[PDB]
Amino acid sequence: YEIQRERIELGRCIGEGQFGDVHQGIYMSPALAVAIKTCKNCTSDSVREKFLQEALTMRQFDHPHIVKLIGVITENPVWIIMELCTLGELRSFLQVRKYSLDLASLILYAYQLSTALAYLESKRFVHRDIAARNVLVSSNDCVKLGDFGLSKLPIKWMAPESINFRRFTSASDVWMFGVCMWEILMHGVKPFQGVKNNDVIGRIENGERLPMPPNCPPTLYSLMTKCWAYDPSRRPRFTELKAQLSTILEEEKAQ
Ligand SMILES: CN1c2ccc(NCc3ccc(C(C)(C)C)cc3)cc2-c2c(cnn2C)S1(=O)=O
Repeated sequence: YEIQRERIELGRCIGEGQFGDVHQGIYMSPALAVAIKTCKNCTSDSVREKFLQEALTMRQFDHPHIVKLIGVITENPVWIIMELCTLGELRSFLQVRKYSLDLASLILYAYQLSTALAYLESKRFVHRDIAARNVLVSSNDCVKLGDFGLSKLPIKWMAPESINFRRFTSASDVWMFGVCMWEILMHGVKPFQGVKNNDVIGRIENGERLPMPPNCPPTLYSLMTKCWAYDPSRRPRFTELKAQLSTILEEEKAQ
């Protein structure tokens, strides 16, 4: 899915990914607003091969809650063309809308994300660059998984087996999603604020967990705590999370 460069009008810098700046632009095939990943060092084929890898691996992915890849330009400057999430990063969206988003919206986002994570697992996709993981906002009622920002290891988000042994499985992704859920219900507050990364594993191994967010339904906090089972085998699967989140969303909308 090689795009002709003259079909792309490169606009302003809107964020960053692991390899360089992300720009807004326009793609005429007309007037589709898109985001364009650029790559600082893609004159080197070693860098170029890594920059493009997931764009190729994820090319045929199509999920409402995952940023869609549109195309690539593999001549220097190498670019990846993808859908534009016009409302930016979910963390800042939640912060600026702290007193204006209903709890039902927060639960909707968690649910949407669970559907995306179940789908990726169904494609046997393993996402290894965990530091790059991010959630973007495409509309008031739609969030999407991405690997770049708009506007080091994430120890405070990681499963105990990942911190201790660098074991990474779907179960470790479930732990991290539990943390994501907590952040959403906290209007974008990061976990373990002010805590040294070094001291996180000690707290977990003392049985401590992130506390129930204000206004979070106890059923949803219960689900988060299951994601944070120390034993990865006792964590729920993404299928179960999706089912359970759907039930929780309905209940909140009925309040
Ligand atoms: C919510 N979590 C999460 C957020 C983002 C991602 N990114 C995977 C991805 C990589 C590349 C793209 C392209 C198409 C833009 C190139 C899209 C999505 C992953 C996750 C995640 C979590 C737990 N498991 N997984 C896979 S999370 O951190 O809770």
